[PDB]
Amino acid sequence: AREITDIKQFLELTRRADVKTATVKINKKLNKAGKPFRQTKFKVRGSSSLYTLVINDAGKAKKLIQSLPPTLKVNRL
Amino acid sequence: GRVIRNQRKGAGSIFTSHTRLRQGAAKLRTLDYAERHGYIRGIVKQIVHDSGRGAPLAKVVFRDPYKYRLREEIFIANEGVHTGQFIYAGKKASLNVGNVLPLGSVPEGTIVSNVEEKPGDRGALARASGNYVIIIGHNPDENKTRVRLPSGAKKVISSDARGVIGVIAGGGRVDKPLLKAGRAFHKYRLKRNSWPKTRGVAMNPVDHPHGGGNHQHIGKASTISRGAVSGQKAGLIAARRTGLLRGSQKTQ
Amino acid sequence: RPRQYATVSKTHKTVSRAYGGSRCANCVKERIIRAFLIEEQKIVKKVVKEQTEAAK
Amino acid sequence: RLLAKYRDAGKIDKHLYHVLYKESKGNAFKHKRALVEHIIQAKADAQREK
Amino acid sequence: AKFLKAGKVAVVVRGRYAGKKVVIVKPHDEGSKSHPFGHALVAGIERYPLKVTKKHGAKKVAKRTKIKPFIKVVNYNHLLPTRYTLDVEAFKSVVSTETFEQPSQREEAKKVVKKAFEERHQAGKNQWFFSKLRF
Amino acid sequence: AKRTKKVGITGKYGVRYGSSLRRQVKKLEIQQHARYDCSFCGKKTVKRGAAGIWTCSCCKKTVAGGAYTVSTAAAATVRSTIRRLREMVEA
Amino acid sequence: SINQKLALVIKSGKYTLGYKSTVKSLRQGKSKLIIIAANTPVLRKSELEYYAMLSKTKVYYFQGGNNELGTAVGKLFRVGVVSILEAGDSDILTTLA
RNA sequence: AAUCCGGUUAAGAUUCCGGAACCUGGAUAUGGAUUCUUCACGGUAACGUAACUGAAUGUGGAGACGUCGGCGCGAGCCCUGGGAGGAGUUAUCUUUUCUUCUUAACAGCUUAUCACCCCGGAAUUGGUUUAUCCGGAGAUGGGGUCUUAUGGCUGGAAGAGG
RNA sequence: UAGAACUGGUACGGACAAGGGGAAUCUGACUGUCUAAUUAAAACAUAGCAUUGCGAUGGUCAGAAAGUGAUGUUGACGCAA
RNA sequence: UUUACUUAUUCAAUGAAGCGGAGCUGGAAUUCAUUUUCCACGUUCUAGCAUUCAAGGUCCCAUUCGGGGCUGAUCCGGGUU
Repeated sequence: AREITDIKQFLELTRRADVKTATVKINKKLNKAGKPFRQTKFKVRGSSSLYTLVINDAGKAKKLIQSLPPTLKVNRL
Repeated sequence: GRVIRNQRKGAGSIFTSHTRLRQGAAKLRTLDYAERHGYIRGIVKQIVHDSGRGAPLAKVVFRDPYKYRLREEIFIANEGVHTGQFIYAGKKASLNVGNVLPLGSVPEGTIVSNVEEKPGDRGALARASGNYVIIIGHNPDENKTRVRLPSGAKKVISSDARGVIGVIAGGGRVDKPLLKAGRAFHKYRLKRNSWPKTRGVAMNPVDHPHGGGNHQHIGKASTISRGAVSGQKAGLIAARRTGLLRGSQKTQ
Repeated sequence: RPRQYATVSKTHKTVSRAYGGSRCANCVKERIIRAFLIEEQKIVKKVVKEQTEAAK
Repeated sequence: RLLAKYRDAGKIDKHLYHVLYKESKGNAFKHKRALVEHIIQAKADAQREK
Repeated sequence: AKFLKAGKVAVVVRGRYAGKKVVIVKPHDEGSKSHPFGHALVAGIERYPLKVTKKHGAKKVAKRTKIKPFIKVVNYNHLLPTRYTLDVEAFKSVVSTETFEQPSQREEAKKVVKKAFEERHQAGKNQWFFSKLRF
Repeated sequence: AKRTKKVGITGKYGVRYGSSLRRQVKKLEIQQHARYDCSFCGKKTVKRGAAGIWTCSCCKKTVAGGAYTVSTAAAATVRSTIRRLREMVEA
Repeated sequence: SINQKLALVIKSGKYTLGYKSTVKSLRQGKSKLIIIAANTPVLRKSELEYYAMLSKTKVYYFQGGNNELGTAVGKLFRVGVVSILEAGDSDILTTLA
């Protein structure tokens, strides 16, 4: 359902001690009509809902994956 | 001989009234202490159409004196009332169009309507659209009141009985030609199953007493006695005179 | 639909005036003015009886 | 709406607009070009009466 | 002639405080920089002191007499000015245009207004301004 | 234009019903469908619905009245009678 | 009658028409007379009386409805209440108000 | 009171499987918000804000509603242009013929008639509808508020389906 | 939507689709209904006109009775015949 | 005589709510001794409001935080009218 946009809020979500699983989806799109890029989406499963976070930049997602809590069951791709 | 139609209305199976869309009984306010000593005000919030009845109803809402609530009662609208008008019921009510007063407190020649027969039955006489009775006389001896009922047949009632001031709305209603059978259909479909009446002349000797014959005619005389028995009575009941009148009106 | 209202917050079912979610703006406005002026006019109907009935 | 955009464009005033509107609610104008040539005609008459 | 002078009681007829009694503390008839219309800065009360009786205990009197005041800018068309009046020079200097924006100052203003109106509700002058207009 | 010679509204019935009944219906439906003057707001908006009931279009006041017109002549005398009879009590 | 007087007002004085502008002139105290039509609602009637006593301007009732008052002031549209604020040659400030 | 999509069997599917939701009944904690102006602030207003006590009792709304007629706007369909694939016809002709190009319930931001609010003051009467109604009981005009049916965008969700 | 040349062995709403018309008379005004398995009519019905009863401890009618009922969530511009 | 009765029987209404008598003020009333008399006896410019054994006054209780009695709302007869 929900889309949650803040990174700091997303790190609060991943430490909520009832989020058991997460997943990362790698999509491919292109800016305006010009050039392809890699989009990523982080999806954490709540007990009711499912939160996503769209990162259009690779340079922030590369550190953000590193920022995940290691106890989290991550399904990468 | 078959049991005939006019006998058959009395089991009341299909010939009942069609009361679904009717707003309510159009009774007056129950006569209580506030009415027979002082008076009491209501606002008439909405005057609303009724089905089967010609005249409109009126939502007069009074305050219940004895517990904090509102008792909302259904008057027949007098002609000239409007929504938001104050309506004063009671013995000391002023005499304006729509205040309901006892007949003991009105001058003679006052045009009232929805008037009670015996005091405390909440609105019997003069209720169809455009009617009224007129108080022509009083009698402080044994406190009676001499009124003119809308058929002209005058009456003496108790003066503690109550009537509301004015004509009843919907006047000139039967002046329009009900041009076609469909309007009569949609008129009488919200009243009862009276319609369409077949003439007894057309039908058969089981069906009626005017039946039969190799010509459409009545047979014997069509006026039947008052003392004749239920089943024969199909025609002009206990008719003292008949035929078309002559002479001028307003009889002695 | 009428039972949906059971779930939704109170700011969806209310405006913050007096007689908020049940009477509209102007009607509230009118039943101030009426309810003011009447009980001002009614005050005069006591000072009339303090002058007329005293001069009887 | 040709009347409307000529009113909002200031090429006509509100009085001649309100005349022409109820003239166009009756027939008086077969098509858009005919009404434009009628606007020119009455407006040039008002200019010559200025 | 000019009956919106700085002591009149009014009944506010629009806005969240509709049906509550204010006093005008400073009328601006011509208007202002913003608010291009005749507005008056009013001070009114939001919760009314509930009606105490002979039998309420001491502390139960105090909780009954709590007053929650408010300050407001209001247009002239949103007021019923009434014939009543109120000695307002107790807190005349507190409510101003500087009292508004910088909203932290409004709470310090509300404390002054609350003190003054409780000091008039005790020693019960102005009986009409302190009963709830009811409708 | 003016499109009928005499029938007007009752021309919707066409050829039927006779002409005296149709002239009789015309005389009342002109009264019924016309747009009347409001006793309170001073505008010309009182249109009936629901025979006997005359709502104003603005102003929301709702006068009970005649079935085919606002207040028939055998009713507007009655209030004048009341206008007379209320005066005998005092002066 | 009273109508000739209002006509002399309306061509020789200063006035304002209709409720909101009366109350604008009345709270600013430019008011000198107010004329109320008969079919005005009783609430608006009382609200204009009660604003009159704070300015102490006397109220004259126009016997006759708002359409007749709309004609009587020389306009064509209806008017419910008139506020005379500067009278010219006419003298209705001092006649019987 | 409350759900949809995708897949599945020889025969069941809004019911099974996977994903995404919601509603009621009941438990309960943690955060947030309120508080020494003890039961929130803002806006002139229409009203707004993640919240922001409230019994008896009364009132009001939704439930709640005819039929016909045009008018506007949406959805699906129909038609159709460029383009990425596949199939057909080709003695000649035809940048050709057929076909796939899809997106749910639910959630977030945003979007309109109508109605309403503020300023203002209207006759050389002005707006405005296919349809003549509206304005001093305040129109036109400037500027705002709301319903969200509906539509867009993002999530669902491209990892599904084609 | 109108118009113009030009052409067809004068053909062209080319298949489909798709009113016969007029002068009259008897009669019922009409639209509507009915003998479902022989009659759809000039019958019935209807609007319209008129008449009769009746002011509720009432009019007409039902029930074996009853502290029963229909018209009546009615009131003479109404109900009933 | 058809008069007068209410207690039988009969009718009607109300969540059987203020009946009947007496008094209390005013006031029409004229006094033929002093009151012989009858009427009144909280609400009318307004689509607002009216609910918590009732506020007030007065006496208790044992002063807590609260409760109770009378009056405010005249007595009498319990015949719902």
